[PDB]
Amino acid sequence: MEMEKEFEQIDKSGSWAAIYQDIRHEASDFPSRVAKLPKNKNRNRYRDVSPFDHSRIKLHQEDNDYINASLIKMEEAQRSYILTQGPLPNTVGHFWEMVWEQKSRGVVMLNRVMEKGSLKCAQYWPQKEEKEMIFEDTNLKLTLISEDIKSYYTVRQLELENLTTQETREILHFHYTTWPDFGVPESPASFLNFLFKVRESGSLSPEHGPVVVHCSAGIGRSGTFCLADTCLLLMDKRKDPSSVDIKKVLLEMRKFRMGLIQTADQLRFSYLAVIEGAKFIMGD
Ligand SMILES: Cc1cccc(Nc2ncnc3c2cnn3C)c1
Ligand SMILES: Cc1cccc(Nc2ncnc3c2cnn3C)c1
Repeated sequence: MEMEKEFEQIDKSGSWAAIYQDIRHEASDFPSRVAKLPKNKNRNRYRDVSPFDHSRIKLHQEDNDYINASLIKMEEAQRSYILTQGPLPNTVGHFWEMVWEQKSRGVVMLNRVMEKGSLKCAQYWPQKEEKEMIFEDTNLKLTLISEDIKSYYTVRQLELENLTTQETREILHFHYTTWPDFGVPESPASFLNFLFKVRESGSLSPEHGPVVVHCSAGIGRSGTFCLADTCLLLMDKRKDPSSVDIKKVLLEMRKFRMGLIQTADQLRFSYLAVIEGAKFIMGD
């Protein structure tokens, strides 16, 4: 079926939970043996969210190459993404090592450091220009260059220096600051505006390594971001945009990381975002 009318048919019939459970039943199951080794227990935030072995990102290190991060490679859309958990106190150096080694231009953050009164990820970037951060375990230096605070999101320019080679690179930090502690946003308008700002920066384009995107576990809000982006790109590329099937795209992405889209409310929000986004692209 088309998307917008499949949407109203699920609303009127109140069957979002059944649709979402079907997706969960059909989703791929691949091994995640490296994630479960005892030496990696303090590298995982949640015991039930792990990268598959076949798609995990490997650190260029001979001691321990593990990070909780996955490469989502979308062949028809010609887009790749790295989805990862929010960094932990003992993995902030690994996080920036990955950014460096994978040649990423941008980092997309969809959570606040504290939500619901608890810490959802480490404070992994500097908050003042004159107070830079050094990660001694991976030999990197990170400096805040500039910050632009807007009503729904903040963009930061960061400098990452490999202290071994003295090479430097500019990284863009796109921080969506207004996702509610509970539920999903009422309108997709600010989330779509944010997605378009990431696109306009070059961070999603083939001349760079894959964008790094995270929330707390790296599957819920993060899944919504890449699902909406890929569906909108396919609607631009194909002769028949109504042929784009969001459930099929989501199942393809779940071949590469488990659990993407965590609730039936997040599934409905993803439909809403793609539907509204397709009107703004055109040709409008
Ligand atoms: C606040 C912020 C966030 C992200 C990127 C940038 N970059 C720039 N922002 C404004 N003017 C700029 C540049 C680079 N060159 N020039 C001339 C700034
Ligand atoms: C926030 C951000 C990140 C990355 C790229 C950009 N690009 C620009 N955004 C706005 N005006 C711009 C440019 C480049 N030239 N000029 C004149 C902005």
